[PDB]
Amino acid sequence: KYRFIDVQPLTGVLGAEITGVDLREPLDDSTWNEILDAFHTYQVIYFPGQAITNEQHIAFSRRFGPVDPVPILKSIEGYPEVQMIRREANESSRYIGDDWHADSTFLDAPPAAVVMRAIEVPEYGGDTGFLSMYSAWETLSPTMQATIEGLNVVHSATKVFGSLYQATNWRFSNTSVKVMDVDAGDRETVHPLVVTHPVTGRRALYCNQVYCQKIQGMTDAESKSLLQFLYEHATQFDFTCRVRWKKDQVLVWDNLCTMHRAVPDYAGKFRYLTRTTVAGDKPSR
Amino acid sequence: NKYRFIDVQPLTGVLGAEITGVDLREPLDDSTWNEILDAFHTYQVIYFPGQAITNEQHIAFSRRFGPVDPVPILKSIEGYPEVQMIRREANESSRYIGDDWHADSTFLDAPPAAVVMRAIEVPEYGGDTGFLSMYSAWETLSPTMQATIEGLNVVHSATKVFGSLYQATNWRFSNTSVKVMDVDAGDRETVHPLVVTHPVTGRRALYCNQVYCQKIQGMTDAESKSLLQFLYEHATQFDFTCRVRWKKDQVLVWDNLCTMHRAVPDYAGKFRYLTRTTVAGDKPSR
Amino acid sequence: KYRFIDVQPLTGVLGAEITGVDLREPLDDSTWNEILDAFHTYQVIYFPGQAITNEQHIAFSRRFGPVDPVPILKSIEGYPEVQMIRREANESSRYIGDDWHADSTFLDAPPAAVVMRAIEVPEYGGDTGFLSMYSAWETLSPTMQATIEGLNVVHSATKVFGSLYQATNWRFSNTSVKVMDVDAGDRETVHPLVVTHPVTGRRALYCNQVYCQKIQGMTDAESKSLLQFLYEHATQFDFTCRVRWKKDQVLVWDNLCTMHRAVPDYAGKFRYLTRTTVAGDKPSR
Amino acid sequence: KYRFIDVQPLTGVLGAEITGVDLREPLDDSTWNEILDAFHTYQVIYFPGQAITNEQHIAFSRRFGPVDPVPILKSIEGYPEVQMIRREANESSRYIGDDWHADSTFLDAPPAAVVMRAIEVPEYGGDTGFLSMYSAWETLSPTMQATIEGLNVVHSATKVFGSLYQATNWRFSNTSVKVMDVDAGDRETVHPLVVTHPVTGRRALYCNQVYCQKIQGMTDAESKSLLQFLYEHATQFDFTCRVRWKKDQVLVWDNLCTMHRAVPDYAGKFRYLTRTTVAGDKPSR
Ligand SMILES: O=C(O)COc1ccc(Cl)cc1Cl
Ligand SMILES: O=C(O)COc1ccc(Cl)cc1Cl
Ligand SMILES: O=C(O)CCC(=O)C(=O)O
Ligand SMILES: O=C(O)CCC(=O)C(=O)O
Ligand SMILES: O=C(O)CCC(=O)C(=O)O
Ligand SMILES: O=C(O)CCC(=O)C(=O)O
Ligand SMILES: [Co+2]
Ligand SMILES: [Co+2]
Repeated sequence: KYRFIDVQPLTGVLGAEITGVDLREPLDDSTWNEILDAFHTYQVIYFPGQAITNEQHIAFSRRFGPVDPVPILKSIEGYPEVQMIRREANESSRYIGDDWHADSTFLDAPPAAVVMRAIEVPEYGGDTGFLSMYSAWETLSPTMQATIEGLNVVHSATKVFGSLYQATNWRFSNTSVKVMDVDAGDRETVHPLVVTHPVTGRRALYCNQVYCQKIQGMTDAESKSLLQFLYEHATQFDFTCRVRWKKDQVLVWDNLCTMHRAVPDYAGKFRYLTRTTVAGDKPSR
Repeated sequence: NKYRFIDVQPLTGVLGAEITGVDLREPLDDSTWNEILDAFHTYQVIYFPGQAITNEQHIAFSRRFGPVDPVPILKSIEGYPEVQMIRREANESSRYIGDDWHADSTFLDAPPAAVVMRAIEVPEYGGDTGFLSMYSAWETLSPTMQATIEGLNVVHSATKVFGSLYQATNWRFSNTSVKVMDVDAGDRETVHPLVVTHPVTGRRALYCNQVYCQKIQGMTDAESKSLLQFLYEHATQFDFTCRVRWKKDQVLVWDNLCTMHRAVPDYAGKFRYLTRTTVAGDKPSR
Repeated sequence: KYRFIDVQPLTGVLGAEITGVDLREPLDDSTWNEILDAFHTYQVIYFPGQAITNEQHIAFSRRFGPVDPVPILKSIEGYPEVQMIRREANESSRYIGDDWHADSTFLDAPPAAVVMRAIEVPEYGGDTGFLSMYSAWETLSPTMQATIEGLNVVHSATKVFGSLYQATNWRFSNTSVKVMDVDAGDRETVHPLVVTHPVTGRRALYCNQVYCQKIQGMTDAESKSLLQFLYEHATQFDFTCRVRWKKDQVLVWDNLCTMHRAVPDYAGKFRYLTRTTVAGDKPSR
Repeated sequence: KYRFIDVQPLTGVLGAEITGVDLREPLDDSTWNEILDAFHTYQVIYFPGQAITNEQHIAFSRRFGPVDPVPILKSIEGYPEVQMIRREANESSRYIGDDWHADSTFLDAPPAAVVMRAIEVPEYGGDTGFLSMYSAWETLSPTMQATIEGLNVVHSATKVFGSLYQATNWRFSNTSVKVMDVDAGDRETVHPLVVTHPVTGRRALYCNQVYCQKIQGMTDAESKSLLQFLYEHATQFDFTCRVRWKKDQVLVWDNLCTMHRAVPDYAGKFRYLTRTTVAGDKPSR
């Protein structure tokens, strides 16, 4: 099918390695257009073997949308737009992204994508998981969809940098996390439980254990029952895929219909990636 | 309280009331029966102590709310097919009858609207019967949640009392009050809403039970399980319940649409005997 | 059976009415031995129609053990040993005894029994619930018992007057609750999961949602799964009974093997009972 | 580390690719000692690019142990020791291995390993999951371990070809499933919950929702809760890995310390593998 790029899917649910196009070089319109169609079709896409410069890097995210850095992550020197996912060899500190989630939904308008580029990865370990919230919502019964179709959910960063994160035990290392503000993190914002992708118009579920605190207008007692069920349902194995990282590998994931998570199976070893973050609109029903 | 011909004393702040000042051997005058009924629709369960009536007065009294309609699995006595047993020998390992919360025979397409029981031989202490109001079950939910589930229907079926899941269990029921009901009558499915309105009251309730409710219509076994388990957790709080204590010839009527009930099994070794008719009801609607 | 007192049990599981004894005038010893003997068999005991004085009251509790008032609750004018469980006819704030519990299990040595006296109670409503943790534990499979037999549980008063309590909604209105110390509130203390009664030597389960924070030495995830089960199992309806309050009814419950809770089925009304507390030694397996 | 074989691990938890040895030609002892030693460290091992015969296949497993075909699976013409994993492109009815499990544990001694060969697999789709029940066990608290250490569990083929399968909603397809004996299926068996692997002497948790009915000695309520916790815990994402199948790739997995499952994302596509099953001893604590 695809003509200007060679597209090799990873599973029957999400993901594809794309090859036969050099991201060091400016992309013509028919090449990049297919790149987009894949991303909107395969949700995560990665390009192995791309020795790009941080400038070519920022340039590529710019095609999807404006660079909108995430609050939390420290920038690389010189490029405020380029942020680290760096973890030193001396470990024992919370891993970033230890659980399934989408990135920073506590914003009123959270990112639409983010592109990661592997600098130094360990020979084995420190994979990254990805799962499809198209598949999450689509495997529900209509009766269930029609029941939960209308509900909205209250997100908040209190857990990752708010009140509850201040009254707990350990922290993140300061190698990729900025000192945050206790109240700006603890800030609420409301998103639907079921979002419509702006481009695909296909419907996905929208919730995660990192930021979703409760359903708007529900007693905690219900909200927990119901969100605990979705987390159970949406994080089945049959929905995921698993990216393995090799130097100069570059990846783009859709931050609205895919959740991701980092696997902490590399203690003792060094692991460094970089990532720009592309902006999005208020998530819409 | 505000009552003419009857002395009516509640049991809790939620449901239940004692009725006194009337002989149920004595066909009630009309000014009396109207005041009795107003309670039975506000206190949901009501009981009369001591009334040493008969199976001819007994059947007469159920007949006033509605027709005598025996329930399938139970047995009626020598001479009276209309009066059905709640009998347990002082030695029965056999399963207890009604030992989880339920409304009676909701797998019927139009399940009963009330039922009247009479203490024949009850122990002094032991064998109480519990009740909770599913109005208050539903009322204590957030509007948002009511808003979410008001439209769902639930598929009831007796496949647990006399269908496949009961035909392949362990201990069976006590064959004292259980008749040979069969496999196909049990496994038979039937659908009533999740949320019901009382015909007489215009109040909204809730309608589900761990004995007969199988799944939410149109939901995956895994969805239906989470949501129904949540609702039971919630409708069987202690705050919604009350507990009746039985003294021989205590005669009692419960509403089998806005209340659940269950038989507390604290008496094995004892003999415990009640009789019960079963006034018939309508199909229950949203 | 009982010769000096009239004993009419309430259920087959636990609970009993005692009659045929005048609690205003000192009890002869054979009468008090049968009183206690019932208290130890039936766990909860009530004496209806006992028009007693605050002095006969304290003297009656001192036959169970030295009177040590509980923190939190207010003492009556003139008697420090008598405590209020008073509620005005304005139902602004949260109820006392709202969920199943035993009294102050966060103490290192919590109360052994406590005696309540109905001052003025509503016509219908304002019940108190009771359940037997002998019955909880004896209904576990022998196999199950040996699994948990050895476990310990970390109790704490936070949620009632610690850091987690001063954080969320309502307070208790101070018509019977005193201002507490958060450092004693967050204070932790460790008891068995299965306690052997001092006097009867029968074993009871020992855990409650008000005070139990976690199983000693378990992961938050493990401990949560496990306490959830026991609370589900131990608060079945079949194990409970329901005492209905009438003026001058005097009640004694074993605060070691019975859990209790108070019903808010009396909103709008006025309900006032008073209560002394008999002390016990640290619970032992 | 490794000298006669090239061992490239797959995650930091379990899994390894083996290269630098031709499995068509007999193993010398120095080479085989390393192969086995790899199998025992990494639990799942696979070799890419091995165009072997049903005979070299069978020859290779006997090096692990005697081959005793698994009940259920249809064998290929000419080699009853070789069993099919075939699914035609006309595929709806239940997939084989749809959930996490160890293979046929209702036996009194379930296989210790099994070796699989990709005959013709789809370009993408139908990957196979693997998770380490060492890690299941290893991540429990010491306290928790001592609690569940002692228990035994009743496994049964009721669910796959026993009593309840003969009266459910849907069925299997006979391209690789045989007509099974109904009571032979309903036949029970008891294994420890925590097994000590013969060779490695490491301990693993041993339970799976496909075959485990209940814990010996517990009430349906107890047994139901406890395994639901253990299934939740042992099937975290962080414990798994994912093998992607490519033609003539040969895989060996340890059937006592790993569970596996088949991913049903190849609908419409054609997938065929072959597998011998190596025998084991009664599983021991
Ligand atoms: O950077 C982001 O958008 C948020 O990432 C996270 C997700 C889960 C957890 Cl537990 C912690 C972190 Cl920092
Ligand atoms: O005596 C104690 O410290 C324990 O008493 C209580 C426990 C729980 C609640 Cl909700 C209210 C009260 Cl008074
Ligand atoms: O370390 C990784 O795999 C990515 C960290 C992550 O998930 C994130 O960027 O939010
Ligand atoms: O209380 C009882 O024992 C009987 C109640 C019951 O289960 C029924 O009549 O169906
Ligand atoms: O208010 C009641 O009836 C009892 C409440 C309670 O649990 C207590 O005072 O310890
Ligand atoms: O196709 C697969 O992944 C294997 C099927 C399976 O589960 C088994 O071998 O038992
Ligand atoms: Co009933
Ligand atoms: Co298998």
